Amino acid sequence: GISRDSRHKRSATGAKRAQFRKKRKFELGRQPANTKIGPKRIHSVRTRGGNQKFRALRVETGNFSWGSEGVSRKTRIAGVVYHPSNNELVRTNTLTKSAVVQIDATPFRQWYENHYGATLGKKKGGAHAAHAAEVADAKRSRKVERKLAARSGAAAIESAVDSQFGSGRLYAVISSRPGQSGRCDGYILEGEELAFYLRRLTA
Amino acid sequence: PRAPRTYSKTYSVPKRPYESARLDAELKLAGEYGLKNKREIYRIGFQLSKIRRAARDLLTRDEKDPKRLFEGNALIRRLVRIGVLSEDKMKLDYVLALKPEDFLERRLQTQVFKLGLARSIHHARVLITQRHIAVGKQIVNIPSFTVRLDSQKHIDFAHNSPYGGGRAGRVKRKNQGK
Amino acid sequence: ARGPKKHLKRLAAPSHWMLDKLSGTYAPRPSAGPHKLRESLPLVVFLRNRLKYALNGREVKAIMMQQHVQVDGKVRTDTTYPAGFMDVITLEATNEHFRLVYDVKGKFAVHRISAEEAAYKLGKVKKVQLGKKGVPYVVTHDGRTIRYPDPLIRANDTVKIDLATGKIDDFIKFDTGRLVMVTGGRNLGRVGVIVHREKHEGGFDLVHIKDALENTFVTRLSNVFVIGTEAGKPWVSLPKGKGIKLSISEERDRRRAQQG
RNA sequence: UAUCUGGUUGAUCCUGCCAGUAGUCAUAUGCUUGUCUCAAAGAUUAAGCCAUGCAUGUCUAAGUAUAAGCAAUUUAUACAGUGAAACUGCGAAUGGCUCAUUAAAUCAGUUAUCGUUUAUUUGAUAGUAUACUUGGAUAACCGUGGUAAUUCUAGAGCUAAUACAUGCUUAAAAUCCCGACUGUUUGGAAGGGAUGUAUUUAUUAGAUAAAAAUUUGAUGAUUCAUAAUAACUUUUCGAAUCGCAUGGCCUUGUGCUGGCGAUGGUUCAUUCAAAUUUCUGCCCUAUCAACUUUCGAUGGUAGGAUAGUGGCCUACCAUGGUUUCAACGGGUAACGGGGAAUAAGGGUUCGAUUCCGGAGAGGGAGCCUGAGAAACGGCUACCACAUCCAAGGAAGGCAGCAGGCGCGCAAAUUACCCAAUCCCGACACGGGGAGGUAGUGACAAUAAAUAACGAUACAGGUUGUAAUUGGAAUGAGUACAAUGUAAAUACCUUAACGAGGAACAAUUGGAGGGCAAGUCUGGUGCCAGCAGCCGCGGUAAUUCCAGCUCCAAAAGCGUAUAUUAAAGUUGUUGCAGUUAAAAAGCUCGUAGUUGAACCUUGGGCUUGGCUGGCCGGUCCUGGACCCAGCCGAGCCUUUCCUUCUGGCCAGGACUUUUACUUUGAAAAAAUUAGAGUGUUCAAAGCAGGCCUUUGCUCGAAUAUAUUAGCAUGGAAUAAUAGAAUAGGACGUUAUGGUUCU
RNA sequence: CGGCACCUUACGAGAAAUCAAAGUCUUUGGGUUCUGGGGGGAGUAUGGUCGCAAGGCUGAAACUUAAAGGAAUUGACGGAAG
RNA sequence: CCCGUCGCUACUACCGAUUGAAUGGCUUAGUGAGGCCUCCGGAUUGGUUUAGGGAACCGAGAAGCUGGUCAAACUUGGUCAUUUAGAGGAAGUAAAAGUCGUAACAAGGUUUCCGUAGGUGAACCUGCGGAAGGAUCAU
Ligand SMILES: [Mg+2]
Ligand SMILES: [Mg+2]
Ligand SMILES: [Mg+2]
Ligand SMILES: [Mg+2]
Ligand SMILES: [Mg+2]
Ligand SMILES: [Mg+2]
Ligand SMILES: [Mg+2]
Ligand SMILES: [Mg+2]
Ligand SMILES: [Mg+2]
Ligand SMILES: [Mg+2]
Ligand SMILES: [Mg+2]
Ligand SMILES: [Mg+2]
Ligand SMILES: [Mg+2]
Ligand SMILES: [Mg+2]
Ligand SMILES: [Mg+2]
Ligand SMILES: [Mg+2]
Ligand SMILES: [Mg+2]
Ligand SMILES: [Mg+2]
Ligand SMILES: [Mg+2]
Ligand SMILES: [Mg+2]
Ligand SMILES: [Mg+2]
Ligand SMILES: [Mg+2]
Ligand SMILES: [Mg+2]
Ligand SMILES: [Mg+2]
Ligand SMILES: [Mg+2]
Ligand SMILES: [Mg+2]
Ligand SMILES: [Mg+2]
Ligand SMILES: [Mg+2]
Ligand SMILES: [Mg+2]
Ligand SMILES: [Mg+2]
Ligand SMILES: [Mg+2]
Ligand SMILES: [Mg+2]
Ligand SMILES: [Mg+2]
Ligand SMILES: [Mg+2]
Ligand SMILES: [Mg+2]
Ligand SMILES: [Mg+2]
Ligand SMILES: [Mg+2]
Ligand SMILES: [Mg+2]
Ligand SMILES: [Mg+2]
Ligand SMILES: [Mg+2]
Ligand SMILES: [Mg+2]
Ligand SMILES: [Mg+2]
Ligand SMILES: [Mg+2]
Ligand SMILES: [Mg+2]
Ligand SMILES: [Mg+2]
Ligand SMILES: [Mg+2]
Ligand SMILES: [Mg+2]
Ligand SMILES: [Mg+2]
Ligand SMILES: [Mg+2]
Ligand SMILES: [Mg+2]
Ligand SMILES: [Mg+2]
Ligand SMILES: [Mg+2]
Ligand SMILES: [Mg+2]
Ligand SMILES: [Mg+2]
Ligand SMILES: [Mg+2]
Ligand SMILES: [Mg+2]
Ligand SMILES: [Mg+2]
Ligand SMILES: [Mg+2]
Ligand SMILES: [Mg+2]
Ligand SMILES: [Mg+2]
Ligand SMILES: [Mg+2]
Ligand SMILES: [Mg+2]
Ligand SMILES: [Mg+2]
Repeated sequence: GISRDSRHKRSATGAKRAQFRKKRKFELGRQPANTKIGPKRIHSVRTRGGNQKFRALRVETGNFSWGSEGVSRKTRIAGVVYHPSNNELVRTNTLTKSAVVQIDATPFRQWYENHYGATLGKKKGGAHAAHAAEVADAKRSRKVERKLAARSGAAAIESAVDSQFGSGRLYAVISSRPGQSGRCDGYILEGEELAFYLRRLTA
Repeated sequence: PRAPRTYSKTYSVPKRPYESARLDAELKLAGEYGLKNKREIYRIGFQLSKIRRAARDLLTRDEKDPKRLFEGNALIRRLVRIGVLSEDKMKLDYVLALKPEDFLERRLQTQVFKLGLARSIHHARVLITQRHIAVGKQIVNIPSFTVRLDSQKHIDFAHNSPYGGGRAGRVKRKNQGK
Repeated sequence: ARGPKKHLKRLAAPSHWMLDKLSGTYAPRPSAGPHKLRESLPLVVFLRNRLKYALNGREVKAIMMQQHVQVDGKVRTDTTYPAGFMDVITLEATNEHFRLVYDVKGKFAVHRISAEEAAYKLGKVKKVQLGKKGVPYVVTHDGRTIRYPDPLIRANDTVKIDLATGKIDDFIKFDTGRLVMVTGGRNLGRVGVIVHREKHEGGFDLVHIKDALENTFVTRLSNVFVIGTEAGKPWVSLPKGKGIKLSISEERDRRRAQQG
């Protein structure tokens, strides 16, 4: 079937190579998972040595890390917005490694407000204004307020990340290989890497 | 399969088949020692030709060379042991001087005749082939058996031979038994 | 081709087993075990070809199935078990203890040892590293894994294994002046002291060894086994000959005097 | 044995080939064939086609036994011995065969995996935040069958597990997060969550130049080993198993405890492996000079896939990559190598084939299972062959062993056995056309009969024969028997038999030359024929056909073909080119090849070793002194020989590039050379030897490999670089300034 | 000093004719290019390439054959000389 | 001594209309078995199992279906390579010395030979320019 052998190629000098031997099983390839977004569907693959691989054919959620905050949460994946390899993966919402996706921001917002006491997005709407006061008026003990007060000053995050919380969706890049491990994990875009992909998206 | 078993030829024929000088020398040499055919002369010349080749290779090496001293002494010792080389000629230069008659002297057939056990050299071969001659306490029926120096004194009739104290042979038992 | 080989042709067997050409088509293929195939001695070869206790391969299996043969203090019933360097073979029925140490001719000597010495063995440290939960361990030349070693032990050192508990009694650091036996190459079986270790980053380190007769030879560090803390003080009994290589002329002279 | 000889002429000397000559682990064939040992053998042509039989199965006390199997009554009314059938486990990926494909491919030597998988073996390794032990299937079995037909299987009724699917039982703390309340200068806290190990991410340890105003492993090197934090997971596994013993404590309750083992299990290491991989090296061909890049060719980025690296594949992007130092294409009556034949040296030719590596199983392709296969004595499909059929269907793969057909110049028994060598399995026990044994076997190789000795008679120069007269000797063969062997055969031993024409009868080629041995006799008459070549044969043929005699080799000898030497007729060593074949018509010219001389020489001092002796010191042999000679040193001469710390070994910092040569390591075993060793000798084999041993004891050496790579010494020879617009060298502690850790 | 040559000798070379190079080549190595491997078939066939063509350059094989050939000697012959 | 046409016989190779023939490799295009992955599907078969008749809703899951992927094989075409037929044409060699002459070897009776170009039954002849391997090392 699909073969990874180098015998079928022509040499560096351009010479066609004669047929040496029949295709061997230890040089096989298989077909791409083409992971989509949908209710979870994972198929196991029996690989060399009796080991196991997992084809993620469909996933909804994944484990995403906030690198600056050192916190990881499981959150939904909304869709694929950019792919450096093929634009057809963006059009068809195909999850591969290094794909830029939008993830649900609520688990990280919940951690942030509970950890610092402030709010994110900074929108001025009525719901945003009511929620901003709601978090600031939350009932806490004296020790908790002091614990939050110690964490203050470090609670100011980058503007380009804070701004995203208003839409309820953060930009992230997939770090795992869904067709190899069945996981669709990644990290939240930050710093100049986020600035790089922001220019790509707006164009 | 099993490992191959080594074998090799023990003679080599002359390059020129017809040469009166060589033909007369061979026949003269075969008649003196009662040899069956020319191959028994080729065999001596062949094995003497490779003794010389070994000696020539060592003689090209420098004196006091470890290989020349070791293999040269071993080659001399073997030739002295079978009586081909004299005890006063252990120099590896006298090895090259050896001649085919030196080796034919040391055959069992030659020694049986020269020890008086046979009337002629041709009587010696049939005595050997007919299991009458024993070296030590072992019967040897190979005429080309090369007698060693320590085996020289123990050549005699087999103890169970008619000529050496055994019973009378087939012919006599049939005659005196009639 | 499609999987592991299970046969060993007689001609392709290691030459130090000293097997004859014409006894058959095959040779005992050593099992997987503590020692490499090329550097081992199957118990069938030891019990039949060396000791000549068994007359054939059927009889050596009968011997081992009665629980007589012990390698390193444990009963082995595998006739092709790969016994190797420094291994102790015990036959308590005959009250005999052997250690597999190379003689100077390159073969495994039939070296009988006392019961007190048969209670331990030496192993060359191949690597030191940390296992799971951060527990350091040592891998010896015979595949042993000893946990919690002395933190001073490094590679190329020699440890003394208690061989009944498997622990380390004490060790010898690899350094100049240590007693050494060579376990590979054409200098296999020779015994001398380290004179100078010559390093080659990215390549093979070379060790200069001086014989007791002040003969100097060079060998790879991978073929060097420290067996003593200094000259004349080995931690195991050496085989007859003391690992001193004689020239062929010297051997011929020695044999002449021995036989008269 | 480092060799030549015949043929051009009336004669000569040459060039030159033809012919002769010898070998072949080199094939065929002809004639002939007594003995012993050893032993190749359907490769060549057709990797052409195959009837038939066999070639792979497997159970221990220790997975599962209600056989309606056998056996016995026994510690046993849960089972208990043995044990078909089945389920489960493992093996069937080894072996054996063949050489079609294959020309930087395979392969050889040498590397790498800090680029991966690994059943098994061997070491380690798991207290993790209904339990006196969970379920429901299924086989074998029983009995209803269907088909012409297969190692086809369908309904129905049972029943088990180390099968399948689930599931508890546990240390002691401690740490982290959230945190009601509380203290109230930031502490205390109830209560909640989280901890083993695997998986997948993200983020942190993972340090390490010496004084002044707490730990931290390895490597040449890592984002390594390992640890930590936050989470994650169609939630990995942390024993619902099996045999033998049955012990100890009493709180005498089926109380609590516990001994040696089977099997299994996660991870790491190890071993057996595998997959990729660095460098260098392949025969002929230019009547093959340009090739590769649509549709991957060279590279980059990202991904996918893979066990993993990698254009391995995809997307986007660059326009690259190889080549007269022969790329690319073509041929190969090409698998590569270890090796074989011949060989003064250098070489030439061969290598299907006992070992190693590769590839294939009629031709392709695709897969299942499994640790491992793109497996074919596994499956699926097509093509080509081909079998049974009741015509509906079904079953195939001898380049395994034996055997058949065909092809051909060309190649053996449809035999016996697991006794040996080893392999496989649950295994002391089963299996093995693997392997061994015998059969056929003038493939090659070893040893080695076919007669020996007397007396007469003569010839003869004290004895060599030529004849007719004797008594001895012996194995070829036959055989009691014993040995041999798994059982035999044969060998080896050995009763009785077994030689005068010892008919127990040696052949194959020749007799002009080369080339050894007839000018004998008969036959034919340029016929028949011979003759490798030159030649012979037309009526006394030394050559034909025969008889006699003789020569050569001999259990072997001839013929054909190929190949090697001869061939210095392929010439590097080592040819020839005025006229024998052959200097381009003449210049230019790129690659290639090749290129003047020159740079530390001489001198002095001290010293080590080995050769000769003198000493002599002689039981051939050993010492300073002495002489010379030959090698190595170490200092001094204006003096190269890296440089610092610990203090020649161990720990740092620098370094013109080679070629060459020395030494060392490496180049598998077998083969070659070679040491030892009375296989009765020998070819061989790796044995063997000792006063005869309730054991003692030498061995199984050693060289050679040779290009490439590795380490090392030397610095001639041959290249290479340097300070010319000085952008040059030293300042070790030169004077400041700019920085970096 | 450079040329075109010549005469004598043969140390030397060669099969010889002859050669101051055709010497310094079995006492075999200064550098380098081209060409030949018994006589014919044959510079033919075929392919390529150049040319307007004639042709040039490159260039086999089947088959056939024991000589073909070089230099010199003696003779014979010559419609060669003396 | 000797050369070449022409005539007879035999053998070898060559050219040659036949868009000749046959076999094998590579390949464009078309068609395309089968496996694998994927997509639904849902024969029947167990209950997360809930339900006063049972309605559910959880799992397993065969045939089959969708789209891919590897891709045998066939048809057509092209090309390469290897064998082979062919009326006729034109050679070579061997055999014998058949017919015609006498071109070469002597100054071979016109010295011979080379390149080139014409001519001619055949050897060959002639022109132009060369060579001596000449019949002259010389006036
Ligand atoms: Mg090809
Ligand atoms: Mg695993
Ligand atoms: Mg391999
Ligand atoms: Mg085993
Ligand atoms: Mg390394
Ligand atoms: Mg002539
Ligand atoms: Mg004549
Ligand atoms: Mg010849
Ligand atoms: Mg011959
Ligand atoms: Mg056959
Ligand atoms: Mg065969
Ligand atoms: Mg029973
Ligand atoms: Mg197993
Ligand atoms: Mg195999
Ligand atoms: Mg090529
Ligand atoms: Mg284990
Ligand atoms: Mg049923
Ligand atoms: Mg299980
Ligand atoms: Mg990549
Ligand atoms: Mg790339
Ligand atoms: Mg692409
Ligand atoms: Mg070959
Ligand atoms: Mg082939
Ligand atoms: Mg081969
Ligand atoms: Mg072949
Ligand atoms: Mg093989
Ligand atoms: Mg076949
Ligand atoms: Mg097939
Ligand atoms: Mg297959
Ligand atoms: Mg088969
Ligand atoms: Mg097979
Ligand atoms: Mg069959
Ligand atoms: Mg024979
Ligand atoms: Mg006879
Ligand atoms: Mg005759
Ligand atoms: Mg005759
Ligand atoms: Mg005659
Ligand atoms: Mg003669
Ligand atoms: Mg003849
Ligand atoms: Mg003649
Ligand atoms: Mg007559
Ligand atoms: Mg006559
Ligand atoms: Mg030759
Ligand atoms: Mg010549
Ligand atoms: Mg001429
Ligand atoms: Mg000429
Ligand atoms: Mg010229
Ligand atoms: Mg120079
Ligand atoms: Mg110190
Ligand atoms: Mg070898
Ligand atoms: Mg080398
Ligand atoms: Mg001369
Ligand atoms: Mg002159
Ligand atoms: Mg001149
Ligand atoms: Mg020719
Ligand atoms: Mg002439
Ligand atoms: Mg047509
Ligand atoms: Mg197509
Ligand atoms: Mg072709
Ligand atoms: Mg004329
Ligand atoms: Mg005229
Ligand atoms: Mg004329
Ligand atoms: Mg005219």
